[PDB]
Amino acid sequence: HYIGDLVQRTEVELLKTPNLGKKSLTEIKDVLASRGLSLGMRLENWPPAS
Amino acid sequence: MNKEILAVVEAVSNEKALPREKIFEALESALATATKKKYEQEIDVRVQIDRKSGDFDTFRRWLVVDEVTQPTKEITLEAARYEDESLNLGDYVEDQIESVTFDRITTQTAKQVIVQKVREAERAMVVDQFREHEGEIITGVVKKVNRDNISLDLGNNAEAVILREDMLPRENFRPGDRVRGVLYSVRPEARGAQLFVTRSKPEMLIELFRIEVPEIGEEVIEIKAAARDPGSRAKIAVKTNDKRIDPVGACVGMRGARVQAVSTELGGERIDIVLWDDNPAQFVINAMAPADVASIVVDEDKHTMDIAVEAGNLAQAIGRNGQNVRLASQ
Amino acid sequence: GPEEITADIPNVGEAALSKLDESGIVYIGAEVTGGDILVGKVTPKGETQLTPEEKLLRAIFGEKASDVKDSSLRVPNGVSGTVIDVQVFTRDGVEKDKRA
Amino acid sequence: MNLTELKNTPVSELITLGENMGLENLARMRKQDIIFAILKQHAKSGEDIFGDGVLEILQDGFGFLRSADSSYLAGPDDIYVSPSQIRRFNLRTGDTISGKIRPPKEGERYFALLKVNEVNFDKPENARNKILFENLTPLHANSRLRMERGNGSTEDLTARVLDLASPIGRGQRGLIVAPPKAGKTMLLQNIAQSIAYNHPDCVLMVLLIDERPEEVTEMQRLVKGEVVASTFDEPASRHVQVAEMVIEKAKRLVEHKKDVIILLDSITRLARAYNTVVPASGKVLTGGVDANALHRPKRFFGAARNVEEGGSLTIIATALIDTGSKMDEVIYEEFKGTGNMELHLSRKIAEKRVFPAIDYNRSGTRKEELLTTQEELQKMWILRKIIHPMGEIDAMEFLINKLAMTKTNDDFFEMMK
Amino acid sequence: MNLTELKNTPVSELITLGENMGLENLARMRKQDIIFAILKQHAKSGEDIFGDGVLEILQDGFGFLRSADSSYLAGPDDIYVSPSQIRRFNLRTGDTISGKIRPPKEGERYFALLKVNEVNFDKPENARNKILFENLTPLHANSRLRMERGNGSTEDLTARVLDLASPIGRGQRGLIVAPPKAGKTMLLQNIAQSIAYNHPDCVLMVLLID
Ligand SMILES: Nc1ncnc2c1ncn2[C@@H]1O[C@H](COP(=O)(O)OP(=O)(O)O)[C@@H](O)[C@H]1O
Ligand SMILES: Nc1ncnc2c1ncn2[C@@H]1O[C@H](COP(=O)(O)OP(=O)(O)O)[C@@H](O)[C@H]1O
Ligand code: BEF
Ligand code: BEF
Ligand SMILES: [Mg+2]
Ligand SMILES: [Mg+2]
Repeated sequence: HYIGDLVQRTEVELLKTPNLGKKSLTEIKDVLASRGLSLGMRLENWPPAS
Repeated sequence: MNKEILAVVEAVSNEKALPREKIFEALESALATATKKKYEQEIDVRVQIDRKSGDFDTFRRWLVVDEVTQPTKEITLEAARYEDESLNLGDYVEDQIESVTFDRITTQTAKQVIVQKVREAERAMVVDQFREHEGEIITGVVKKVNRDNISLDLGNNAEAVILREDMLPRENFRPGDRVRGVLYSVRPEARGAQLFVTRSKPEMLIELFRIEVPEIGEEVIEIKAAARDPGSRAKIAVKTNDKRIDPVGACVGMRGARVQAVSTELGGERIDIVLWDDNPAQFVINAMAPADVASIVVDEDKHTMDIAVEAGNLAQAIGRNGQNVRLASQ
Repeated sequence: GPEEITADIPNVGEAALSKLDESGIVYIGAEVTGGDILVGKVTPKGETQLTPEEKLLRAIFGEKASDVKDSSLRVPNGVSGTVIDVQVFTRDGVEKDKRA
Repeated sequence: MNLTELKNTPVSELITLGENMGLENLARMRKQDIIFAILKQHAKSGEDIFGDGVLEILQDGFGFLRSADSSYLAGPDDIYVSPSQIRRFNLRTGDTISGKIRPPKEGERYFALLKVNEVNFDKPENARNKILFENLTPLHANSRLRMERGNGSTEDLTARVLDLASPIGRGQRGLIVAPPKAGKTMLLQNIAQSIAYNHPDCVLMVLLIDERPEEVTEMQRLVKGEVVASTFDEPASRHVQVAEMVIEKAKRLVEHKKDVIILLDSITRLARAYNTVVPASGKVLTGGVDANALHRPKRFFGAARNVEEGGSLTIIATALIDTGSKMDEVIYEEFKGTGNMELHLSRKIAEKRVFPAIDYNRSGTRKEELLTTQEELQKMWILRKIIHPMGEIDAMEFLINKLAMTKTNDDFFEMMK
Repeated sequence: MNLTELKNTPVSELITLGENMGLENLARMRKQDIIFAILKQHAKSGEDIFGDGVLEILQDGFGFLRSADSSYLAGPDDIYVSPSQIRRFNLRTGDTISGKIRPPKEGERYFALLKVNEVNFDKPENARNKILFENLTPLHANSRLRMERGNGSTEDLTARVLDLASPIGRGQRGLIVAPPKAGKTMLLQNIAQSIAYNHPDCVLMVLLID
């Protein structure tokens, strides 16, 4: 439910969840493309402050 | 739309220069560019549009690599074991279908890609066809004698080029005459005219003799050396491995008839059939003939030959810019 | 010969022809300020022998369009606006184009 | 879930399972899409799916894994395989593949392969280090095939006659010359039963081209083997497709050091299919035959050989004669000097109801010395000399009548003296 | 590197050499392109390449040098020869050529000849001064071929029968009239063994069709 909880992980587990096909995966990976951030990162400051 | 695609692939202008599979790949590249211009992001698409009869069914390339830059064409190796990819590069999958291959901008970019592809076709075809005549002399009228080079019509959409450095201030040009030479280099991976013909190379005259001199070509004689200062002096040194022929007596013709003919063909350049010997001493003695030499010395560590000339035949020893010597050193 | 509404308009740059689609009609919602082309009409001012092979060749290669006369209608001088709707009527027998 | 499990099920059990799943009426459509839809459901709610079959490479690069119960036909049952497998494990036309599959996702209709579990009943690692087919060194027949069971029933004697008329071994080419209505069908049936009973280790395959569906049905459930056939209600495309697939499967299997023996009936109908499917090359022979129309049948027949490095391939194709056409004679004449094991069945004996009608005088086997011992082959020579001056009908009369009382063939040889 | 050396090697040795070179799996494809690819590699890193075979002239002017182990078949093993050789040494259909070859450059797939070392086991200089075939003066059989070995084994007697039934000499035309299943195969085999044992100086060739 948070973009910071989705940026710090790869899509290898996205396809593990059923009903995650070509539409959802491409949409998610292209929305972040317009935002510049990359799917799968490494940050320790999480979550500030929630 | 498929009917129009079949009509286009069937009614191509050059069925020989643009083969069928080449039309297929050209249409595929055009549709790829169209699909690229479709989406805002950068995603490469392969087509494979049913080569024989049917319509298109596009795909989506993904470029398996651990990177993420431009994620439209990114799939990490770890997150690729699904779909049974199991590979490291070549994840060209069918995630993308439903392309539009007819609309305005797509039709325009397809026409442009087709123009580029037929140009590339014509180029490759003419080059790898007329390249077979690389050692032998080629004929053909000139297209246009520009500054940096000249372009020559070799026939049916056939083109060659002769560079400016190999030209002469007295060698003389305008669209419409035919100048020959030897195709000396072919760069089929270039961007334009890539059939490079020269005229200053020595073996040219050798090849020339192969059309006129009947003694050459049957190996009974041996044309060894050719010293060519273009416009200055074009001497030839032949050798006879047989025991019933003369090196200079037969190849000269009948009192300057065939040698004079090939000289006028080369541009009236002074041609003197010299006789080289098995040793460099007599070789340079003959190359600077008719004249005397007071000293012939060879030096290996300096890679040089000292030729000191006596007084009495200077008018035949030096000439213009040391031409009578300039060939020997060359 | 009968006049057509093909997008083959010679003696004009591609920028001025960008307002039209492949069928030669301006897209719904493309504003125009000055005198510009909005319907790609051409009429054959010459003779017969206009082969479909010649048609597809002229669209990609070849010389300019021989017999067109550029009978296309342009928006009058000075008047501007934004196109919002287009209507076409076709005599029976004539196949409907893509916009119809 | 295994595909072959639902494959060996009848249609009624598939209907019952589909009705137990509570779906749209599945009994209405093909067994093909019946299995397709029940697999789609059980895979929507079920484990990894498993499947098996034989692979055929398409001109697009990808491949199709098909079933022999459908006689390697195109349909929703097929498994799609990507060219990436054909690069990684370097897959081939005719490989026996068995592995994990999944349902097709959005827009796809073919089950996708996941991981190859067995390639030709063998390791994929060991699937690389293999030997090429024509790169092998062929050899003559070295090991003989024992067709005599030893029980001596009403039909087994038929096989026994073969054991004294034309011995067969692994790697031999058998060609049966018989007119219509000569009893060759149950001849191959008894031969297949005997070679399946005596040798359960070599994989046994039969081929029926343009055959009646009754014989296909009664054969596909009586003998052992992937009984693949081609009925005449399909065009030559399907017949040549079965030819390709099973010949490639046999080639791969002998390449994997296994003895494969292929039963074809008949080679003339298959050659006719080859002729009517191959484009005309301008050269016509007597009876509308192309010169190039026999090239691929000759390849199919000559594929059989006895490998030195390991394994063997023996083909037994039947040929038809005396049926009137031009093609039958031209084909039989073209194939006469090809096979090294002739078996002639004269209708002149079958008209007298003397079965099996075998032309012993006009039959024989070259290089038969490498199949039997010295005294066995000597007894064969002496008996051939004894029976050769006799006619045809009386020859088979004496043979069958003297093999009726004695029950083992060597005992028959002994009592013949 | 000689071509005939890799030719007389079995496929397993080619596979072992290709795996020793550390390349893509070569055992997967034809012996033809197996030899082709291993030659391409060893010539990327190796001496001048050497090869041998028989030449066939194409209607384009160029020629193909092919191997008899492949029964003179078209494939990547062939050596391309230019018409310039067929003008200089005036090459011909059926010449036994052996010479130096190189890998094909950009866009080419056939090995190119460099310099003819032996033309029909002979000098190219002496390849010019030769006599034409039908221009020869034929004659009857002058020298007889000795087929009797003198050991008298189980099969040698067969040849001996020929020596008293129909003597053969160099230049004679032999025609065998036999129905199927008559034992002509090992008849030719024994004849070939005898004429190869008695006369190792004359080059002996056999032909099997269909
Ligand atoms: N071993 C046998 N015992 C009894 N009858 C036989 C035997 N073999 C063949 N027959 C008879 O021959 C006929 C065979 O029919 P069919 O299989 O069509 O012959 P073919 O296969 O030669 O065309 C049957 O009607 C059967 O009565
Ligand atoms: N010299 C020999 N000694 C013993 N047996 C022989 C001899 N020559 C031929 N044979 C017998 O004749 C048969 C020849 O078979 P094959 O080569 O097919 O004959 P053909 O070549 O005439 O068809 C073999 O089965 C072999 O047993
Ligand atoms: F089956 Be019968 F021999 F036509
Ligand atoms: F058919 Be046999 F070899 F004469
Ligand atoms: Mg039958
Ligand atoms: Mg024989």
